[PDB]
Amino acid sequence: LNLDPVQLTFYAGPNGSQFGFSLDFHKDSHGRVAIVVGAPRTLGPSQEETGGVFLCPWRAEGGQCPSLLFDLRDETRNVGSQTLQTFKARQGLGASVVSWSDVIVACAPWQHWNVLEKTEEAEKTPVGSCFLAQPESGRRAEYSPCRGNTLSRIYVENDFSWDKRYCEAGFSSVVTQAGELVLGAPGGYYFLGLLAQAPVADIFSSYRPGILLWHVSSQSLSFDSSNPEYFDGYWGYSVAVGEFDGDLNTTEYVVGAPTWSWTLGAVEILDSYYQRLHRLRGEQMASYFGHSVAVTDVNGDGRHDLLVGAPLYMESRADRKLAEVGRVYLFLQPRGPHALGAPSLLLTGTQLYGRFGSAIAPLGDLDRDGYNDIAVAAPYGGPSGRGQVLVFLGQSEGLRSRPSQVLDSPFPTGSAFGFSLRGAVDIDDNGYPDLIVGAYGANQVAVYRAQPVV
Amino acid sequence: DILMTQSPSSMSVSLGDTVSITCHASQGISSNIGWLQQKPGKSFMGLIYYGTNLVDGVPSRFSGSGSGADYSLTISSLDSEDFADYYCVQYAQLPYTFGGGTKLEIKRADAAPTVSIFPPSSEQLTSGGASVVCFLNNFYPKDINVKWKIDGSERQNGVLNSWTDQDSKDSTYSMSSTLTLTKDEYERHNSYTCEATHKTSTSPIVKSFNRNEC
Amino acid sequence: GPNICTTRGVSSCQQCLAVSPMCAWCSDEALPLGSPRCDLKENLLKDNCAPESIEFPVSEARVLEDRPLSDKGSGDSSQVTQVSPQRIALRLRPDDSKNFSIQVRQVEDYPVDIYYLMDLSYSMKDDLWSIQNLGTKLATQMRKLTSNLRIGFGAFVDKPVSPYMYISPPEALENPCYDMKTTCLPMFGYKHVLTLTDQVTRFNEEVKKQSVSRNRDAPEGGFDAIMQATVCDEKIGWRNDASHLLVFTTDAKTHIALDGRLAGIVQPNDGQCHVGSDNHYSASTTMDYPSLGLMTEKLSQKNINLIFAVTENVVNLYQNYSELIPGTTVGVLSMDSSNVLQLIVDAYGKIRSKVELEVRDLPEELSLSFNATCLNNEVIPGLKSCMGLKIGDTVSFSIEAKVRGCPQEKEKSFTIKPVGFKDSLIVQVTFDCDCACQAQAEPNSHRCNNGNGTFECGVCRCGPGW
Amino acid sequence: EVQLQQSGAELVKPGASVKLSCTASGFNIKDTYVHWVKQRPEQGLEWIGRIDPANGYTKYDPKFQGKATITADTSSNTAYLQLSSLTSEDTAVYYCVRPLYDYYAMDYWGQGTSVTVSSAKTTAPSVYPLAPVCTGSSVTLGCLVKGYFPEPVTLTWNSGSLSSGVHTFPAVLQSDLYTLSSSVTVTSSTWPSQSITCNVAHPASSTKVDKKIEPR
Ligand SMILES: *[C@@H]1O[C@H](CO)[C@@H](O[C@@H]2O[C@H](CO)[C@@H](O[C@@H]3O[C@H](CO[C@H]4O[C@H](CO)[C@@H](O)[C@H](O)[C@@H]4O)[C@@H](O)[C@H](O[C@H]4O[C@H](CO)[C@@H](O)[C@H](O)[C@@H]4O)[C@@H]3O)[C@H](O)[C@H]2NC(C)=O)[C@H](O)[C@H]1NC(C)=O
Ligand SMILES: N=C(N)c1ccc(C(=O)N[C@@H](Cc2ccc(O)cc2)C(=O)N2CCC(OCC(=O)O)CC2)cc1
Ligand SMILES: *[C@@H]1O[C@H](CO)[C@@H](O[C@@H]2O[C@H](CO)[C@@H](O)[C@H](O)[C@H]2NC(C)=O)[C@H](O)[C@H]1NC(C)=O
Ligand SMILES: *[C@@H]1O[C@H](CO)[C@@H](O)[C@H](O)[C@H]1NC(C)=O
Ligand SMILES: [Ca+2]
Ligand SMILES: [Ca+2]
Ligand SMILES: [Ca+2]
Ligand SMILES: [Ca+2]
Ligand SMILES: [Mn+2]
Ligand SMILES: [Mn+2]
Ligand SMILES: [Mn+2]
Repeated sequence: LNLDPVQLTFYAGPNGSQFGFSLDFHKDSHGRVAIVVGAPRTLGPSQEETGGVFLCPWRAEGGQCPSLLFDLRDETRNVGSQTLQTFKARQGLGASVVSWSDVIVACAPWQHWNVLEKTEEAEKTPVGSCFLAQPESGRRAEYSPCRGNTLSRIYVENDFSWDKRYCEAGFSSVVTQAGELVLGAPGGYYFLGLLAQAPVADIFSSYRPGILLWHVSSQSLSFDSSNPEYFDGYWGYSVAVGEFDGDLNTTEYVVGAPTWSWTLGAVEILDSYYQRLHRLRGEQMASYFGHSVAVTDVNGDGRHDLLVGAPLYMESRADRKLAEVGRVYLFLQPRGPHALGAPSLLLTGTQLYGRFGSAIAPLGDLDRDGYNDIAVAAPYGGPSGRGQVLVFLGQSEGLRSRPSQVLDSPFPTGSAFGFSLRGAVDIDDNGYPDLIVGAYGANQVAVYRAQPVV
Repeated sequence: DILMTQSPSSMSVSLGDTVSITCHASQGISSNIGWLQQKPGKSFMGLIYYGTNLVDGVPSRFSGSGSGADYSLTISSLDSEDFADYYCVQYAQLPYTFGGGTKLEIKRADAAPTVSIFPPSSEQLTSGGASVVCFLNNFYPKDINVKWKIDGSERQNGVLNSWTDQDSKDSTYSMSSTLTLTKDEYERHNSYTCEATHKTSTSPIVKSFNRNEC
Repeated sequence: GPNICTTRGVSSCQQCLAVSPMCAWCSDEALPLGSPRCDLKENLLKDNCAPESIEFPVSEARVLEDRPLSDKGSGDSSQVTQVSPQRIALRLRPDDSKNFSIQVRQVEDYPVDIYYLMDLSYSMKDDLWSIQNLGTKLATQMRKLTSNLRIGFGAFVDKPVSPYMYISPPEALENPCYDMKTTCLPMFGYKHVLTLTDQVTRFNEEVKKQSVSRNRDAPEGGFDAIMQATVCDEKIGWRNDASHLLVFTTDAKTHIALDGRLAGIVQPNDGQCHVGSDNHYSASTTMDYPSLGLMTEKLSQKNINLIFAVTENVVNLYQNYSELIPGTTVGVLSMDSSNVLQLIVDAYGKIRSKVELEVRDLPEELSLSFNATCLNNEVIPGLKSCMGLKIGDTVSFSIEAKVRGCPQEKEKSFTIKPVGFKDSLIVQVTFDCDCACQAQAEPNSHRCNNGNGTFECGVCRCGPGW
Repeated sequence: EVQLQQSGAELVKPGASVKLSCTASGFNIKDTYVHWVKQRPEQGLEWIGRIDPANGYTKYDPKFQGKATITADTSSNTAYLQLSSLTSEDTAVYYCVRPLYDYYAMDYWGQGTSVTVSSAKTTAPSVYPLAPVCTGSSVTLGCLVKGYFPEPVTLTWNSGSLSSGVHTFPAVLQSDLYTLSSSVTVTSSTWPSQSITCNVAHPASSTKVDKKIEPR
C-alpha cells in the first residue's frame, strides 16, 4: 500500500554478473542494516565465472558495493592414499544468500568435487558448498555436507542408495532463530532431494582450511527413500522454517518439492528430525507447486501461516483453453493440533507467462494496521512483460484477494525484476519495514522504502 | 611404507623449558601428520592434526609446524603434566605408520647408585634353584650397565633385568638384576659379583659375596 | 392498431428502425399530421404511403464463395476445399438475428507429414533395433489412406551439461559408456536427422546409422526437442497443406520448465528456432526447457498434432500431460517399440475423427449459437463439435448470429474455422442501422424553424450544436 | 562428550581366538572411521586397520591380513577386532581410535585392551626372603616373587606399614611365568631390631604368603 514508487534506490554490480540473483538484509553487531547481494556469475581470478557476494551499506542514493571476499582457488589434498579435489569454476557462489546475527551464509550450489584413488574416482559431481563469513571479524568457514570419499564402483554395487554426489547443497537455505543452518539439496540421493542442518557455531569451530573432508558432529541430514513418488522430486528446491506443531521449543521445517509424484509438486512440513507432519499436494501437473514457500502469520492469531507458489499454473479460460499465469496458495494454521486444510485463498496471475508466484516475501506489517502482509513477484508479468511485484495486505480472515499496490519494473526487458525478494526489515530507521527487489538480468537491486500511509 | 623417523629418543629437561620434538618421513606427506601424547601407564591423547591444528581441549603451549617431510612439535614452558611419551603419525598414505617415540624425563643432578647383592635364600636352595639378586637404586641419569661375574669370569646366560620409571619423588631411576642358576651349578663356584658401570664413576661400583662364607 | 413502433414515439428514421426489427419508416411528404410514419410496413401501405418512400431493411444472408467439397484431397495443391461455403455476406438490423450454415468434410486422401522424434538415451538401446524397417513398413500401411506421405527423423537425449552428463574421466565425454564395456555417442541435446521426404528408404538408412548416448538422470530432455521440431518449419520441412504428425517416443519421465536450474540454467525458453546448419540445438546448454503452455502455443500455431507413443510404465504420466495440451494423442508403446507402426495409424484415425468449430475475431456485440449434425442427420443443439468420424464423412452446423443494439463501426468480419483445418468460412457482416434518406438530408432547412434545423426523411431535426 | 569404552583385558592360549570390543559413548559409531592400533614396548605402535561402520567396508595393513578381522554392529554402537591363531607375538595392548574433525586423523583413543597369550596354568608365587650378607649406616632388604601366573600381584611390607623407601620392580616374563622383586631401605638401628615382613597376595590362585626377613 505505502511503498514509495517514486524515489527508489538502485545498487548495481558488474555487467553479466547476475548481481541480484539472491539477497537478504544484514545487521552488524551494532544493529546497522546492510544488504547482502549474491552475484553467481561474477568473474573469478582466472577470468572464469565463479560467482561472488557483495555487502552493500545503506545509502539513499545507492551506488556500487564492496565485495565480501571468499577463496576462489581450486583445492587439492593428497591424504589417505586418495586425492581430494574441489572445482570452483562455474560453482555459482551467490546463488543463495542468507543472514543470521552478524554472520552471512553464501552458497555455491554447483561447486564440483572429485576423489581420485589410483585409476578409480568418485566422479566429478556438483555436491555444492556454502561459505560463511563474519564480516566484522574477518572469520571464514565452509560447510559441504555432501562431500564423500566413496569410489564410483561402490555406489553401483549398492544400487545408488545414499548417493549424495549431486546434492547441490545451498540451492536454497534458511537459518532458524536458534542459529541452525538448514540447506536444501535438490539433487541429493539421486535427485530425490535432501536437507542438511548444522548449527552455525559448530560449522565455525569444526572447520579448518585445507581439510576438505571434515566431520560436523552436530549436523543432521535427511533420509533416502525407496518410494517412487519422491523420485526426481527435487525435495529442497525451496526451504523455510516456522512453528506448526504447537510446541514452541521445537522448530519445524517447510520443504518445497516442485516435481514430487511425477511433477504433481508438493510441500511438506516436518519436525527437526525430518519426520513428516503434513503434506500439501500440488493442484496441477508441471505447475511447479512448491517452487517458493513462505511462512508468516497473516491473520494475526499468532499461528504461522504457509504460502506456496506455483508460477506455471495454467488457469482455465473460456473455450476450454489454458493460460499459464502462476498461482499462489494460502494455508491458515488452525487452532491447536489439527492438519492444515484446503487453501483459504487462491491468488492467480493475470499476464500470460508472467510467472506470478515465483517469489513470495513476507513484509511484516507494511501499513502498521496489526496484520502482516506479503509481496508476490511476477518477474515476467505486467502489461509490458517487464516484471511486477504485487502487495497483498493481511486481514482477520486471511489475505485480501486484490493487491493494495503494484510495483512496475524500473528496469528494461528481461531484467527478471522480482526473481528475488526480501522484506520485513526497516533499513532507513523510519518505523516502517521496507522491501528490496532483485533484478539479476539487469545486474541491479531496487530498494523500496515504506512511508506513512497517505 | 612411509618411514617415520622421530628424534630424539628421549630428553631430560626441566619445568618451564621450551623444547621441540622433530619427525622426518621417508617422503613428502604435505602436513598430513598427527601428534599424540601417552601419559605414563595411561591411554593416548591427541595433540595436533593436519600439521598445526590443535585438538579441542589441548593447551595452547603446544604447537605444530613443519612441511613436506619435516615437522616439529613444540612445548613452550613445560608443565608438570607434560612429562610423557610423544609419537608422530602420518596419514598421507595407507597404511598409517608411527614414529619411534619420544620420552620427556625430568632433569636433575647426577647421583651414583646404591648397589646391594643378595645370595639365594635357604628356601629356594632347598627346592633346587638359586638366584643371586642385585639391586641398584636411585641413580641419575638412567644409563647404566650391569655385569655379572662368577669367580671373576663374566656371565651373560640367565640374567633377568627390570627397571623402574623415573621416581615421582626424587626423580631417580632404579634397576633389579637377577641371575638364576640351578642348585647343582650354584655350588660349583664360590665367588659371585655384580659390577655397576655408571657415568658417576670411572671405576665400576662392585659388590660381591662368597658361597659358604659369611 | 398502435404497436411498439408508434407507441414508442420516435423522432427520426434512425430511431424508428432501432425500436424493433419489424418497424419501418415512411419518408413521404403527403402523410397526415396525426398519422405516424413509424409503423409496420403493412400499416404504412395501408395508409397510402408511397412505396419508394418506405425504409424497411430485412436481415439477410447471401453466399459469395460456395466451392463444392472436394472428394479426394490428393492431386491438386491447396485447391482442395473442405469447408463450404468459404465466404458469405451477412446483413443485420439492430437487435435482430439471422441464421446460416457451414459444411465441414474430413477429406479423403489428404497428404500427411510424420516426423519421428525419438528418445536415443541408453534406456532406448533395444528400441532402436525394432524400427530399422519402420520407414518402409509404415509407407506400406499409410499408403491405404494417403498418396502424399512424407517422413522424417529426429533424436534427443538431454541437456549436455553437468549433472545430466557424466563429466569425468576425460574419456567419458567422448564416450559416456566408458566405465562399462561398450562405446556410445557423446551426449547431445537434440539433433535433426532427416527432413520430411517421400523417399522412405532414406528413413530406413538414416535409422540404421543411428546409435544411442548415455546420461545420468532418468528423465530426458524431450520437450526441448518438441519445441525445436515445431518452430523450425523450414528445417523439418512441414508442408502448408498437409496433416502434421509429431511422434514422440520415450520410456521415461520428461524434464519440464524450471528443471534447468539444477544445471545453472535460468533463462526462460524463448520459443524461437535455434537449430543451425549443423542440425544440433545450440541453446540446449543455455536455455531452460519449455513450459507446457509455450509448447501448446507453438503446436497450435503450426497445426502440429503431438502423439505420445510411450511405454506402459509412463502412460498415465503422458495421458495426464495430454489433457493439459489439447489435441494430443497417447498410445502405448512396447518395451522395444515393436508396435510403433500400428500405434501411429490408430492415432491418425483418432486425430481425424473429430471436427470442432472455432470463431476468430468475433465482434463483442455479436453472439453466436450452433446446432451440430453429426452421424445420420441427427441434430444436436448447442454443440459446435463432432466426434466418432471417419475419413470421408461430412458434417454440418447451423449457426445464428444475434446482434445487440447497433455498433459504431458499420462493417466487420470474422471467421469460422475447424481446428487444425486449412480452409475456413469468412463472414462479412454489415450493420444496416441507417436509412438511405439520410444520405440526402437538407442541412439548415427553411422548413425547420428558420434554418435552426435540418430536414431529412420528411421530418425536422435540430442541427449540430443544439 | 566422546568416549571409547573397550573390553576388559583378555587371557588366552596360543592357537585360540579372541574378539575385542570398542563401544561408542556419547555419539553414533556410524559417524566416523574406527581404527585399531597395536602397541608393544619394543616394536611400538602398529596400525592394524579401519572400518567404516556406516557400510562395513574395511582396510588393513598387509602385515595383519589373516589375524585381524574388524567388524562393527551399529545396533550396540560397537566395533570389534577379532584375532585368530594367537601367538606370543600377539601379546600386546590394543586401542581403538577415531578422528575428531578430519576424516583421516587419529585423535580419540579408547583406554586400551590388554591381551596376553600363554600356555601357562594358574601357578602360585614363590616368595623368598632376601637378607644381606654378614656395616654402614643404611641397610637394604629384599623379597623375590618367582614363577607365578597370571598377573598381577600385590606386595607390601609389614602389611602396608613400611611404605616409604621402597622399590617394587615391574614383573618380567620368565618362561611363561612371571618374576617380580621388591627392595626396601631403612637405617641400621631398625633391622634386625624390628620385624620386617614381605606380604604377597596373588588373587588369581587366591594366595597370601608373608615371609619375614631373617639375617644370616
Ligand atoms: C494421472 O491423473 C490421474 C487423474 O487425476 C491420477 O489419478 C488420481 O490419483 C490420485 C492420487 O493417488 C487419486 O486420489 C485418491 O482418490 C481416492 C478416491 O478414489 C476414487 O476415485 C475414482 C473414481 O471416483 C476411482 O478411480 C478410485 O478407484 C476411487 O473410486 C481417495 O480415496 C484418496 O484419498 C487418500 O489419499 C489422499 C492422498 O492422495 C489423502 O489425502 C486422503 O486423506 C486419503 O488418505 C486419494 O485422494 C485419484 O483417485 C486418482 N484419480 C483417478 C481418476 O484415477 C494419476 O495419479 C495421475 N498419474 C500420474 C502419473 O500423474
Ligand atoms: N535414492 C533413490 N531411491 C534412487 C536412486 C537411484 C535412482 C535411479 O534413477 N538410478 C539409476 C541406476 C542407473 C542405471 C544405469 C546407469 O547407466 C546409471 C544408473 C536408474 O535407474 N536410471 C534409469 C535409466 C537411466 O538411463 C540413462 C539414459 O537413458 O541415458 C539411468 C538412470 C532412483 C532413486
Ligand atoms: C438450433 O436448435 C434449437 C433447438 O430446436 C432451435 O430452437 C428452436 O427453434 C425453433 C425455430 O422454428 C423455434 O420455433 C423454437 O422456439 C426454438 N426452441 C428453443 C430455442 O428452445 C434453434 O432455432 C436452432 N438454431 C439454429 C441456428 O439452428
Ligand atoms: C435458416 O433456417 C431455416 C429453417 O431452419 C432454413 O430454411 C434456412 O435455409 C436457414 N438459412 C440459411 C441461410 O441456411
Ligand atoms: Ca514447534
Ligand atoms: Ca495465522
Ligand atoms: Ca498490514
Ligand atoms: Ca523503513
Ligand atoms: Mn533414458
Ligand atoms: Mn529397450
Ligand atoms: Mn536425463
